[PDB]
Amino acid sequence: NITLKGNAISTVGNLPNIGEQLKDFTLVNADLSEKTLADYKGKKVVLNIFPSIDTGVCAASARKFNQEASNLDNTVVVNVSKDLPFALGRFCAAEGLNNVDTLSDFRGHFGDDYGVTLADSPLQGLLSRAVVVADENGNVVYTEQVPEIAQEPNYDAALAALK
Amino acid sequence: ITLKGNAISTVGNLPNIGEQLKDFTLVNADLSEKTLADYKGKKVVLNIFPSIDTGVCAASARKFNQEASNLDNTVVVNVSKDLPFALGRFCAAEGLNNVDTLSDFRGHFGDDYGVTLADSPLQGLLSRAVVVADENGNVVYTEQVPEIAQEPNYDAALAALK
Amino acid sequence: ITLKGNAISTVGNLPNIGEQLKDFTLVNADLSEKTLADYKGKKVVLNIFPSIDTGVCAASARKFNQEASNLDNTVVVNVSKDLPFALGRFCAAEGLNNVDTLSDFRGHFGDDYGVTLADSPLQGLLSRAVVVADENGNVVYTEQVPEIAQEPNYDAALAALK
Amino acid sequence: TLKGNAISTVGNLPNIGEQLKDFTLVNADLSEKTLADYKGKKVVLNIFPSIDTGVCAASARKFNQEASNLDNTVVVNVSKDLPFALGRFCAAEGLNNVDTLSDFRGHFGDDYGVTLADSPLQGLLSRAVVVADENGNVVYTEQVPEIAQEPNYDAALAALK
Repeated sequence: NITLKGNAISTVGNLPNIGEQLKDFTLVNADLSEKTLADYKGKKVVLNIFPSIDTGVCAASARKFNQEASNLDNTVVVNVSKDLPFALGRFCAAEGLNNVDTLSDFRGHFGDDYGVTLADSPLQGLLSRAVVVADENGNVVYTEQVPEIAQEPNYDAALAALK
Repeated sequence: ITLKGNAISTVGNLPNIGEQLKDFTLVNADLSEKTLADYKGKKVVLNIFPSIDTGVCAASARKFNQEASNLDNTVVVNVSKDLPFALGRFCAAEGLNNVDTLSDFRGHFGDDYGVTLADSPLQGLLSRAVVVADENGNVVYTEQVPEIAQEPNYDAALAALK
Repeated sequence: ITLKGNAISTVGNLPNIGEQLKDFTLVNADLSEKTLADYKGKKVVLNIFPSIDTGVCAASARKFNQEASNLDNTVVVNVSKDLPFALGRFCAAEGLNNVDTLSDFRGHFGDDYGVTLADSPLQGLLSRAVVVADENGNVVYTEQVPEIAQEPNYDAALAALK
Repeated sequence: TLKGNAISTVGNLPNIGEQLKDFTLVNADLSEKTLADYKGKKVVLNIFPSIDTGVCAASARKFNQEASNLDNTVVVNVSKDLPFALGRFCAAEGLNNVDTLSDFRGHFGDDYGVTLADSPLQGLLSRAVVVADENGNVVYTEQVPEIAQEPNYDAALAALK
């Protein structure tokens, strides 16, 4: 059950469960190049799923997690949104950080295949706020569907699953 | 049509002269929605972009919006696949009245108007095109910009409003 | 001063009110050079940017550049580390006279004015700062924007020009 | 030469047989890339006065398509352009295995002896191509005689082969 500012929102589909294998995808980078699930083969992955990364309001917690998670051995943080590739560079949480990709699902099926596209509310069609963590093999270890789209994810619990 | 010299193709065709404008629902930057009904009885210019978040001073586009807005009962509407969160970076509508910049990120404007790109690295974005309609709503003039990078023939479009 | 909230520091210190402006050599968009001599006897506004190539409409700067140039014997000079090849993308000075956009990519204006950033991912770029001087060349008013993202106090800076 | 008149560079380009010197360049997202990021990969150093020209040449587009397709090969564009303008390199349109980096605060241009010493382009990198093998030894270099002219992309490509 997702909500927006208290009011009820729903997502098309369902988020992956712990133990399920990560679903394939094709996302677009800021230079219009494509990234695929194969690009992360054998590496521990954090899917950082946003309604938008073009809001301009970063956060000490949001930045601190992306820095810490990248520091982890053989780990990558992957930001997904419906934002066009022309705005992916505006994600401040990846400023100066390595091992952090910011990718666009503007023409993909990530939101569909992962059950995160929002179904109603003025944010309909955007992704919901969610975090999916997978291991080196690719099976989901931890998930969170943030109950309130405005609130930040439990970055500490997400980090702990990686640890 | 071509993109940076190589040939690109669009899903569909632009509307024909004499045909009525197809309905749509586009989203404003403040997450408000606009519909074809919002422009009933007004001459409409549809300015269709691959992106309005390119970062290039739209000097020619700003000159058109200033002249077109000065015209009686005329509206300029910018349509692109950019999220409503990026519409504010379109400067050509800065300080100009009767000019909307709207998002088709969750609509079917691009398909309904036959402008969505079918191949090339810009696949899924709208192609560069211009549609001018009369007050009744019948399409008067169209332009499918041959080179997606190139700017529209804003002078010919302005003439249709006249 | 802060950069996106975190603390950043600049190599040096801004000039004080009453001091003479230090000389410089900046490059225009067409690869020509401009010097402090180019503004002798004219009231000068130094608008110092980390970048003018960010893609933002800079509504406030356009209102300042329009008003300041309307003033008699006054020039606005935008300085940044952007190469001369990108200066054309600063839209707020488009079509305005007596407003220059210059590059310090091979000078030490940033050093001589104490605005170059020493750390942070923006290290090597200029900080957000404003220096206003009179016709004789002595600084009358300055502003070091505490947060690089925020817009300068264009109203207080303009007052010094008057 | 530049527009017929003679131009000079601060330093000298690396010689064939020499190892690639380290560097620290900036990506468009303000991230840093180093020579270590390309260890064991075939490297083409594509050195520009500016990539903010807005009109990518036919020969240049063909090279990036062919070179990037090559197995264990990377094309690296280095220029003095600020990272905010690196995105204006059109020749890398949609392509993988092509990086565009900035030397606006590094010493790539100095350490590689390509920074221009005079002419209106003073301070910018010269037009040059440096190709090295997987171990890092320079196999091919070119100092483009006219900064406006395009490099001999075929001779560079042959060194990769």
